[PDB]
Amino acid sequence: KDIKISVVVPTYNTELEGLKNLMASIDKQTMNPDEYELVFVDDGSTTDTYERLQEFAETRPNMTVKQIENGSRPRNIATKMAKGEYILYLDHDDTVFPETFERVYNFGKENNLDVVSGKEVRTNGWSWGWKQFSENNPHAEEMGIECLLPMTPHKFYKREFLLENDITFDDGARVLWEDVYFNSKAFIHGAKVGILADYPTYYWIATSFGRDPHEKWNQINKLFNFFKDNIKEQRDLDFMLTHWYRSRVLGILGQWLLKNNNERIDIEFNYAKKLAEELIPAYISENLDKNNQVKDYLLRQGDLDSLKKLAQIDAGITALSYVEDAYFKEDKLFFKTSTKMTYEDKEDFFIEKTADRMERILPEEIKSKLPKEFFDYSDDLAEFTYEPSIKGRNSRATWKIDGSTSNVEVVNKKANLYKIEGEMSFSVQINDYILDAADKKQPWDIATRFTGLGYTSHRALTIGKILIKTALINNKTMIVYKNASGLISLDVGSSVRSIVEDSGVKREQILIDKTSGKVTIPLNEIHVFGESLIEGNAELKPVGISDADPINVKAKLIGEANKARVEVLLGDEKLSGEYHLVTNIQGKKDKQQIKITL
Amino acid sequence: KKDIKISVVVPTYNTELEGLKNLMASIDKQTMNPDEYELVFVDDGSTTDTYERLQEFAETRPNMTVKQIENSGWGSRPRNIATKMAKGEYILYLDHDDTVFPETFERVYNFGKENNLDVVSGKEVRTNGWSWGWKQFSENNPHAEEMGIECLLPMTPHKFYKREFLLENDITFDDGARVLWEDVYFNSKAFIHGAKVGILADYPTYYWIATGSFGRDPHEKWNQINKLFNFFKDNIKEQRDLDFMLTHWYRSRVLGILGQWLLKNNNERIDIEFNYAKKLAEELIPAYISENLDKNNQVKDYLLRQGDLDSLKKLAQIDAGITALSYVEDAYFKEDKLFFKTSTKMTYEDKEDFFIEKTADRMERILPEEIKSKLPKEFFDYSDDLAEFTYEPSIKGRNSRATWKIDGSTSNVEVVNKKANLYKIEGEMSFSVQINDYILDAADKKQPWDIATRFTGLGYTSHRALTIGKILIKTALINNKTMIVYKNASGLISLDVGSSVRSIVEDSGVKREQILIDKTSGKVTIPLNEIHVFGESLIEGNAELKPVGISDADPINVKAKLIGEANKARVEVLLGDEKLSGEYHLVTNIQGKKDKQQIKITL
Repeated sequence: KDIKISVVVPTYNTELEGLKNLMASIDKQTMNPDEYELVFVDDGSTTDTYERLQEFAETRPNMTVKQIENGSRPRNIATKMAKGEYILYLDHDDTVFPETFERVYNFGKENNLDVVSGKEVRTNGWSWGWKQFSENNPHAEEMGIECLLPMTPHKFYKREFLLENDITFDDGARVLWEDVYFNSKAFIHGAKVGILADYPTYYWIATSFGRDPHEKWNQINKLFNFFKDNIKEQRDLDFMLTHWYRSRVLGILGQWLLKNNNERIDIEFNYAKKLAEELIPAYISENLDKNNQVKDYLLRQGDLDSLKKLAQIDAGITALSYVEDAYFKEDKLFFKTSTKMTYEDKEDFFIEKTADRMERILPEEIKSKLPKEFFDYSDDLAEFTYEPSIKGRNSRATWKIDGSTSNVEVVNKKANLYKIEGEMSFSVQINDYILDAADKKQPWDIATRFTGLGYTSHRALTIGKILIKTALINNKTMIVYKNASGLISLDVGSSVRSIVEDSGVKREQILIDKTSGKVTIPLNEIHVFGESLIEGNAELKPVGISDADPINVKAKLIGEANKARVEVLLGDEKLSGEYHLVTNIQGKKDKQQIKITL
Repeated sequence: KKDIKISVVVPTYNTELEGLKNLMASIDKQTMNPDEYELVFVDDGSTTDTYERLQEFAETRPNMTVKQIENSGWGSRPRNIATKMAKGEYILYLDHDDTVFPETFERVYNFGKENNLDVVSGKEVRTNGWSWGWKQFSENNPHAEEMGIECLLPMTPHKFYKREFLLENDITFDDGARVLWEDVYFNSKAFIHGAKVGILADYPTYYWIATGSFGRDPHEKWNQINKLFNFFKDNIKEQRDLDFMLTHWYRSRVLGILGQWLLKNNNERIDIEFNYAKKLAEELIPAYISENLDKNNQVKDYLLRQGDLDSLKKLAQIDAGITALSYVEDAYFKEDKLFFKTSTKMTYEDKEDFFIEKTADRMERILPEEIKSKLPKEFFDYSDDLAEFTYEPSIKGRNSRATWKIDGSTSNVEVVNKKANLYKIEGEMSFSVQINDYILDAADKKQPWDIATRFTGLGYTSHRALTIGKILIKTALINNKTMIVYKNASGLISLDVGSSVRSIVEDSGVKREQILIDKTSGKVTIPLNEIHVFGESLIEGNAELKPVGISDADPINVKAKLIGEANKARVEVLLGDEKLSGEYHLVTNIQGKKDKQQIKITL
């Protein structure tokens, strides 16, 4: 049988019980176990890293171990002895999602891809690979080298392709951004790259060399020289220069100046200036945004003092979205939101209209040093974006929410000052983001992404007033709410909140049918769509007694004809008197103080 | 042995010694001669060693007497016995962990003596909060009792009472049993017996310090609330005064549980306290008290008497978080003042706008129809209350904790149609700070000051710190006062005077190219870049020299001075007659703060 996928098992921490933890994520793959293999490699003592090593290997038929006569050179030997069509270089503590192997191989084989850039998930943040992991693209390499961004080493690589172009991790010295070098060489050698965006493939879990400014800028110089000497297509070289110049070199001329001591600032500033002069052509800054053109111009002038002042003037610019309306309709959750650019969610962010120019507000001393074009936002006032996103609080996967309509205008607030105001409406069909069984019961967090004038604000949606709205939709309990942090969350499956408590109870419409032993408890405020039956139980306690033992009984939450109710089955009980009733639906109890008389 | 003007009555019980010496320190700093006041200490069987410690104090102090009580319960019996053995004209009940201000005794006695005052209600300061007694402590009032019983609010026991007045009317603290709000009984009894009351508002007299469980149980709590209201009904004689106390305490303690309190307590506790509240309203509170209340309190009163707990819980959910947060739109120094322009608007938790609806001719509160239908229509109509908004600035000293209204401000509040029939509430304000208005003691000269704004309207009161988002750092040198207005570590506005937190050299910046050196006199002059210089100023400090490149060198301290002259500021450093050759690091040290301006001079 042909091997479809070979996973290179890491040995950074080769604790045997740690390899036990790793097989859990891999044994849950939907792919047949005999169509993938696990490739291990070590160089240790006779027992705790070798004898109990192959003891574990003789149990797994698809596991292989081999020694080395000496953490990257191990990866090269694993690549050569592997037999799978694609190779995954799995890092420690990282996990893959249950359908990754099947979906990656099908996608790569059908489209004959040398690299499958699968959607990657990180613990923190509201996005990862926002631009690239939007839609599936089986012909991504035609877009240029940026199709491989973000250049993590967590993609699926065609094994034949790596061996035929001798694409390996750097043999000796520990190098920064070896994944950048690796994925760049893959593209340089004409890799067919496909982007798999509709299913998360890799979970990069969150868990020193290069902190030295001298080694840091030594490594930055190496990376830029690697680009200059190895990239042959000018379009691709221009992108890599522009991308890394903006983020690493110019990326220290903003708020980084306000966070480091003056002694380290002086060192890294001269490093950045020398690199810009020796390595970055002048035309590169021409395709940059206005704020970075300012940074580039002041860098080449060596004007560190102006840059320190501009960092002070720019600190805290952001855009936080407020919920203006939220409701359930049909089987979806609808949102209306508003936003505006501010300083730290407080006073408005302003630009200034002087004549035909929409000017960045700067002191006169700095305005006189800059070319006029670099603080005129006139040409950029129609390039605002405003989109919604969502994140599973357990899976950590983030997704753009499609189908939104937005509007951003430049509004004259007072005198010649102008603010930037945005509005947006969108809906959530939660089934769009339920891909694994575990996603069915999960809290979800909503965010908004706002970009414009060189700034990007991707922040959690918030509301000030208490919002609690519930829904019973096709056997899914849904609760949208202002969570404990003041941010918008959608609880599905009662993982945090009780839908009965949040919906309230019409305690005066409670029905008791003693012949059929059925108690009916109608819910008050709740959107009910489709038919729903969710089984649970309830507790009865006699009213007068203290510390009374509970009477356990079955119960069910029913959605029917756009109305919801809990029916409690008394069964054999045969009771008399007044009892407290507490419903327990999906593990959550209500605090509605229900009393019934039997 | 001469006449005693002030008797300080201090009840002790497991006193923290640090606070006891801080109390003594604030007494010793009184401008009044020690011969004219006395300290009367009584403890009720302290379980620590603070009585033996008290005996030691009393031996070295001729104006201090200590006595111990044979029982160990509450603080009222100690105060009653000390009052009897006091000999002064006025008595101050100073708690064991509070302090007084240096000119308190002199100012209170003069004010009370020149006006034949039975009670002097002096300005009282509290650790937390942006105001205390905001309405009563605005202006001096030597004839306050003509205002009715409100003249004694807030009714803490930290006033100065004519001793004879207390003894002749038999006004004592309740020692029959433990009581909540014994000071309210005390101050009400003082007013009932015809006390001439004067309010001394222009100098802080008492600092009630906050630290780290008798009336915390629900049954005990409402037993005390019933006791308090029954006391009002039986002892107050004037109708106007009875109505005020009924209204004030009904609003704050009974209706005060029908708001955010409903969101912070379990259902069992809510049921107990709501039942008590409903019964007290029906038995003790007349119906006409509701007519003295704002709209939102009329709604709470109405639903309370209906027993509609579900609507009150829903209303508390709808009202949660309504506030008004002020933002700085401009801040700059001009002449000898600091000017501000601020904006605010009513929001939920500083997020989305708060709205009211326009229906027909009425500006209404936005309420779910289920609740609107139960209420009389006048109670959710804000129309006649739309011109009562207030928007004022205030200041607090971070060390003294004293708060003041910043006088001379101008503000405007508009009701603006945002969209459809929904209206928001927007305020704007301009004001200026003359810091000399708030410096009364020498300690106030070097202090950080925090700025705040007070916004009231439609029944809401929002007194919160002024904030700003952008980095704000502006410096000034005004008549020997270093002044820095800045966004502090919390994003709030602070005014550092005297270099108590920040360095004016570091925040102003250094014109490095303009650094001058005169070797003939050893004078190095360092000009300051951005700084508002008004008037003449000269502040002597130090400077520290270290050889460049020499790791961990011996510092060379030398004299320096900050000078303000002709709208310019500079630091002149005198190398004196020191050994110097080569390039050196120069670090200025003005008023205890050092700069990080990388000053290098080569000699």
